Amino acid sequence: SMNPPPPETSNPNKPKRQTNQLQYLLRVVLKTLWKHQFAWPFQQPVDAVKLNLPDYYKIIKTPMDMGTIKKRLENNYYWNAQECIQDFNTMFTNCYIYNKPGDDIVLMAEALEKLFLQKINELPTEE
Ligand SMILES: Cn1cc(-c2cc(S(C)(=O)=O)ccc2OCC2CC2)c2ccccc2c1=O
Repeated sequence: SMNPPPPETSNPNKPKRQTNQLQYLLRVVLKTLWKHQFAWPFQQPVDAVKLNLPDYYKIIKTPMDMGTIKKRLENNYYWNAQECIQDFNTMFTNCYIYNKPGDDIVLMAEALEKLFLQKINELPTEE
């Protein structure tokens, strides 16, 4: 029923980099998905109390959302692009796991994931 603490966005002992691929993930990938008309359900951690989803965190044990990804990118939380790409994929997969096929939220995730895949296909080579 209750909400868990959110995923971490700050860890001073975690080594960090600012690479051109990570810059692309913020400037192109995150920005493109964030401005999309279907972004709103994914811009913050799922609030299972407000949405009356008492079983959400019984089912979803690796929660992820673009609000967290945005903070991670802006705070240079990552070492490499694969870490961030994994966070996006976790977000999409959680939606498909928890929800039923054809639900509005699933159609929304699918539209964002299509754009995500298009942008990742053009991920620049590491400088
Ligand atoms: C990822 N995700 C996100 C939402 C969700 C979360 C929030 S909020 C600010 O409270 O966090 C607000 C709206 C939301 O959905 C709206 C779309 C369905 C029209 C959601 C809601 C019900 C069931 C599953 C999910 C889910 O799987």
